[PDB]
Amino acid sequence: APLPEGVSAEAMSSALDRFARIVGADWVFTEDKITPYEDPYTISNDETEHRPYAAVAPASTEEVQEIVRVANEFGVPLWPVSRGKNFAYGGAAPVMSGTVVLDMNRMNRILEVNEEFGYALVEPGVSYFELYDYIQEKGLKLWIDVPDNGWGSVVGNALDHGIGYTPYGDHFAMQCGMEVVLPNGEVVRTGMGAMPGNNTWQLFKYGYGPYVDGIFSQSNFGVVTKMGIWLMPEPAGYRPYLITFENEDDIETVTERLRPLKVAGVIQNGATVRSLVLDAAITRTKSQYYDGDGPIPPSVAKTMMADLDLGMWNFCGALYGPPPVMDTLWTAIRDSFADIPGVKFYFPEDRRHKVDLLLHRAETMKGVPKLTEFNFLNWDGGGGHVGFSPVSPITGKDAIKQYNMVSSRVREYGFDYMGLLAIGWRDLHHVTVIVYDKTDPDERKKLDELFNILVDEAAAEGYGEYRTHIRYMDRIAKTYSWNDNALWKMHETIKDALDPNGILAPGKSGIWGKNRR
Amino acid sequence: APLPEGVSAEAMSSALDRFARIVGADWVFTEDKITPYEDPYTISNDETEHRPYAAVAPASTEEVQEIVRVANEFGVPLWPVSRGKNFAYGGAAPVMSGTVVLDMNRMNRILEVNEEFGYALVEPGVSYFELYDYIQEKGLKLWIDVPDNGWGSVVGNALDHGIGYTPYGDHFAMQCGMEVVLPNGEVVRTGMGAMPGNNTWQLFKYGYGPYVDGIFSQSNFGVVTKMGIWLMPEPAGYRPYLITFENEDDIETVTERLRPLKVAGVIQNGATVRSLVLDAAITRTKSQYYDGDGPIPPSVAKTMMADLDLGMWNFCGALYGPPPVMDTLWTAIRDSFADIPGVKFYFPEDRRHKVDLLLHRAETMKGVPKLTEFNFLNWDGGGGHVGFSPVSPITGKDAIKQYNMVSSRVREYGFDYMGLLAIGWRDLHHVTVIVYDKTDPDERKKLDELFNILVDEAAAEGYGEYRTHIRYMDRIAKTYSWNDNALWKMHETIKDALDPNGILAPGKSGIWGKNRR
Ligand SMILES: Cc1cc2nc3c(=O)[nH]c(=O)nc-3n(C[C@H](O)[C@H](O)[C@H](O)COP(=O)(O)OP(=O)(O)OC[C@H]3O[C@@H](n4cnc5c(N)ncnc54)[C@H](O)[C@@H]3O)c2cc1C
Ligand SMILES: Cc1cc2nc3c(=O)[nH]c(=O)nc-3n(C[C@H](O)[C@H](O)[C@H](O)COP(=O)(O)OP(=O)(O)OC[C@H]3O[C@@H](n4cnc5c(N)ncnc54)[C@H](O)[C@@H]3O)c2cc1C
Ligand SMILES: [Cl-]
Ligand SMILES: [Cl-]
Ligand SMILES: [Cl-]
Ligand SMILES: [Cl-]
Ligand SMILES: [Cl-]
Ligand SMILES: [Cl-]
Repeated sequence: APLPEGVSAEAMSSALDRFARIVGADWVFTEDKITPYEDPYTISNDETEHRPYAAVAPASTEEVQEIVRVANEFGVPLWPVSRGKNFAYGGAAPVMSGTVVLDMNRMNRILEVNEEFGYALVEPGVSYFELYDYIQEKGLKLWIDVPDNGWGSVVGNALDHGIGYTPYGDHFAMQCGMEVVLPNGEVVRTGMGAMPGNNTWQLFKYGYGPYVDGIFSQSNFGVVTKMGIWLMPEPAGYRPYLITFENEDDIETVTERLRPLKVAGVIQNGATVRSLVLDAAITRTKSQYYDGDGPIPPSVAKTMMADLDLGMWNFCGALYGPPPVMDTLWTAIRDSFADIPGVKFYFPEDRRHKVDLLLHRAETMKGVPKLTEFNFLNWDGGGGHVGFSPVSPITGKDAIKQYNMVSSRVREYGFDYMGLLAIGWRDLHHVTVIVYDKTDPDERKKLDELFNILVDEAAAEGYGEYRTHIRYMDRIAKTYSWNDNALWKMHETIKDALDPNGILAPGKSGIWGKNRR
Repeated sequence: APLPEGVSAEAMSSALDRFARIVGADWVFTEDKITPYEDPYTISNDETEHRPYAAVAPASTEEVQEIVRVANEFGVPLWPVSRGKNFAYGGAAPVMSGTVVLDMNRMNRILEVNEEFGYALVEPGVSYFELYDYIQEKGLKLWIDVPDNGWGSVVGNALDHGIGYTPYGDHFAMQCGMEVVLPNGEVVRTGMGAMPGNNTWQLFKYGYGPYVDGIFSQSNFGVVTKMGIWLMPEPAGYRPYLITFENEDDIETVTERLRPLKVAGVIQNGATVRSLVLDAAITRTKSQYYDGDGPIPPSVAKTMMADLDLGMWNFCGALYGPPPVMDTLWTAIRDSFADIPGVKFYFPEDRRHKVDLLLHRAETMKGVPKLTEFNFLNWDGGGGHVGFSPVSPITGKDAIKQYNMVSSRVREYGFDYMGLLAIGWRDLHHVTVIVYDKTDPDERKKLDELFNILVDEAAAEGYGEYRTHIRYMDRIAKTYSWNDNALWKMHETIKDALDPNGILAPGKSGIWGKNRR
C-alpha cells in the first residue's frame, strides 16, 4: 500500500494516531489486517492500484465526525463503507490507493422497525440477514427487499442505487430520511428529521426545501450514519412464476410484450429474463456438460435446456396480493406470451427438480436473503465476476441488439455469455455478467479489455451504465459528457463547497475535488 | 415597487436594457403590466412587501442563460416562474421586492409525449389544460395527474412538490430528467440526459453518480427549462367513490382504518377526507344556509349534510384497474369502514344531485383539469385562500388532535373551519384552508395572525409544513432547525457555490445567499 499522493508519513502517522484515540487502538487496522478490504475480484495487474492504507472502525456517528475532523486536519482521505460487501464493484477497496477505509460495520443498530407504518431506521452496519432475522424473531408482518448478495448493507446497497426483486426493488427509491456527517464534520438530518420532535422522518421523503437525500447516493458528499427505508407489508398472497423461451431470438418479441406490462405495473416486481447459462450456473457448472476450453456450443445448450427445463431465456416474476388480483394479473401476463412457439409457463409445483431456478428465485422475490446466487461464480471452476448493466429503452430491437453485441464479444474472448434483461419500471437493462479467473493475470487482462470495449460500444449505441466497479468509475463518468461534462463540473462545484480539502473518497463516481483534479 | 436592496437605478436600468436586447423589447414588462405578477391573495398590509420590479419573458433556454449571465453582471435578482399560477402561495410574486420576474410562460413546447413508454417531456410554459388537450387530440391512451388548479404548470407544480389525485399524485416523484440553467448561466442535464445520444432521459431517473434532480425542487439553485414526467397508461377500469361519516369525532377511527389501506396500497390514489364546509363550498355558499357573521352552528351543519348527502367528513377515493381487481380492493376498503355508525358509501350513480362533490372529484381522480375547486373561495362572498398542510403520522390521535387545535382557533377568529385529512402513502396531512376577504385590511391582519399561531402550535406538536406561501418561506424554514439549523447551513453552502452573486430568487425556501444573509 502506497501512501496517498500529497500526504506525508508524518501526517498519515499523526492521523492514524488520533483515529486510535477516537475509536480506541483496537479499531485501527493496518498491514496484515487490511487484506479483507482488498477487492476480492482483482481486475488490475498493477498491485499499486486500489490499495487501502489502513481502516478505522468507529462505534458512533460522533466518532465518525471526529474522524472526519481529523482527516481534514492532516489531509488524509477516507473511503466510507457500510459493511463493504460491494462484490463485483471492488468490495471495500478505494478507487485511490493510500485512502484510509472508514468501516462502519460496528454501527449496526436497528434503531427502529415500525410495523404499522412499514419502515425501518438502520445504521450502516445492519445487514439484510440481520434485519430479516430481527423481523422474523419479532413476528412483524413485513418483507424486506434483498439483492442477490444477502451479506450487503441495507444502507450501503441503497446508496449505490442497488436493486432487488420485490415490488420494493428500487432500494434508494424506498429510502426515507437520513443522517449525514458532512465532509467538514458537521452532522445534518434530511427531510422531516431536520425538524426536532417529528415522528415523520420515515413517513415523508421531502421535508421542505431542496430535496438533497439523492446527493449522498453514489457520492462522496458525505458519510451516511442513519437511514430510513420503507418496508412492504406482508401481502395477502404470493405466486412466483417462470416463463421459458426456447429460441435466442425470442427475446425481441418477449421484450416488446413485457413493455406495456411493466409500464402499467401489471408485473408488480422487476422483470428479469436471464440467459440459459446464467440460470444453469445456479445449479450446474460447465464441466458437467462440456469439456472444451471455449464457450459451450449450441448442441450443449440444447442438452442443458432439456435437463433443467430452462429456455435460452428465462423470465422470472411474481404475483403479489389476494388471489383474485393475482389471477387477473396472471391472465394478462400469460396471454401476453402464450402464442410464442416453444413458450412454457411454470409455477413452483410444476418444477420437477427440487433444486431449481424458480424455487431459488421464489425466495428472492419474497425478500428472503440468500447466498445461492454466488453459485454462478463456479461456472468455470471458481472465479470472480464483473457486471455491466447499462440503461436502454424497453424495446425488442434494443434488447436483441445488445444480446448480439455482447454475446459475440464475450464468446470471442473465451467466456460464456451470461446475460439478463432486467426491467425496473420504464427502464431496460441488458446486464452482462462475466465470470473470470481472478487469480490468473492473463484472464484479468482479457476481462479488463473486454469490459472496456463493451462499455465503449454500448455507449455509442446510447446505453449508459448506472452502477460500476471502483476501477471503472472515472470511465463511466465520462459517458455522461453532454456539454463538455457540464454535469460533472457541477458535481465538482458541490464537492469543493462541501469538501474543500477533498478528504472524502476521492474518485467515487469519478468526482475528485480541486486538490486531485 | 422598490428597487432591490444593494442595486442601483443605473444597474437595474442597464440590465433591463440588456434583457430587452436578449428577448426583444416586447417581452420586458414594467409599471402597469407588472400587476398580473402581484400576489392575487394579498396577505401583507405593507405595500412595499413582495413587489416585483419588472418581468422578462424569454423564448428559449439559451435566452434564459443570457438573462442569467446579465443578471450576474449587474447584481440584479431574478424570480423564475413557469406559468406563475401558484395561487395561495403568492402567485408569481417574489419573496423579496425589487426582484425581476423570469416568466417562462412562452416556453410552452410539448417536446415529446410517448405513449409506449408513458411519459412527456415539457417546457415550463405547458399547462395541464394544454397537455391534457394535446393528449385528447392525438388520442393517446394516457392520463395526466392534475392539481385542483388546472391552469398550473406541469413543471412548476412538480418543482414545488405539488400533488394530485391519481395514483400518479406525487408530481415530483414522477419527474424524470431535467434541463437546468445554473445560476452562473451554465446549462446541465440530469440523469441519462447527461449522456449524448440517449433515448432514456424519461425512462430512468438516476443516471449515474449523485442524484441531484431534487436539489432544483423548492429551490433557487437553478432554472429548470425542460423536465420529463411519467404518465399513467389509461387503466382498464375506473370507479370513483365517496364515503361519508356523520360525526366530527369519526375522523379518529377513520384515520386508524385508512392507515393499513394506504401503507399496503389497497387505496391506489391519495386519500382525501374533507370536512363538511370544504365540500359544501364546491356547490354552496354560506349565505344560503346561515345569515350570521360568525362560523356556522351545528344545527346548520346538520341541515347542510341532509341537503347535500355529505357527512362531517367526506372520504373521496378511486379504484383503478380491471373489474376483478377493483371489486377485490373495494371489498377491503368498504369492510374497513362498514361498522362505523352513520357511515354511507356512494358510487356516482348513487348520488341524487347532478351537481355534486363526487361527480366533480370523479373527474379530478382521473386526471381531468378543471377550475371547479376555486368555488370554495365563494363560501363567504368571494375571497382568497391560504393553506397549511403539515406532515403527521397516519394516526387517529394525530388526526383528531389537529382537527381540534385548528377548528377551535379558526372558528374563534370568525372563519369557518375548512379542513381535510390527506394521505399520500405513509404520510398524513391535516390541511387547513382558510378563505378570507383579501381586499379587507382587518381580515388580512387576522388571517396573518391566525396563520402564524397555527404554524407555531402545529410545529410544537411535531407537525411540519412541506409547502408554503412566499410570505411564510422563512418561517417554515425555521421549523427545520435541528442542530442549529444544520440543514439550512448546508443549503446556504450549496447556494453560495452555485450562485455566489445570489441572483436567483433570494428567499425561496428561506435560502438567501451570502450577500443578503
Ligand atoms: C453474485 C452477485 C449478485 C449481486 N446482486 C445484486 C443485486 O441483486 N442488487 C444489487 O443492488 N447489487 C447486487 N450485487 C452487488 C453488491 O454485492 C450489492 O449491491 C451489495 O448489497 C452492496 O454492498 P453493501 O450493501 O455492503 O454496500 P457498501 O459496500 O457499504 O456501499 C457501496 C458504496 O456506497 C457508498 N457508501 C456506502 N455507505 C455509505 C455511507 N454511509 N456514506 C456514504 N457513502 C456510502 C460507497 O461508495 C460504497 O463503496 C451483486 C453482486 C454479486 C457478486
Ligand atoms: C383552490 C386551489 C387548489 C389547489 N390545489 C392544488 C393541488 O391539488 N395540488 C397542488 O400541488 N397545488 C395546489 N394548489 C396550489 C397551486 O395553485 C398549484 O400547485 C399550481 O399548480 C402551482 O403553480 P404553477 O404550476 O404555475 O407553478 P409555478 O408558479 O410556475 O412554480 C412554483 C414555484 O416553483 C419554483 N419554480 C417553478 N418553475 C421553476 C423553474 N423552471 N426553475 C426553478 N424554480 C422553478 C418557484 O419557486 C415557483 O415560485 C391549489 C391552489 C388553489 C388556490
Ligand atoms: Cl419494481
Ligand atoms: Cl462432480
Ligand atoms: Cl395463480
Ligand atoms: Cl399515491
Ligand atoms: Cl341566490
Ligand atoms: Cl365496484
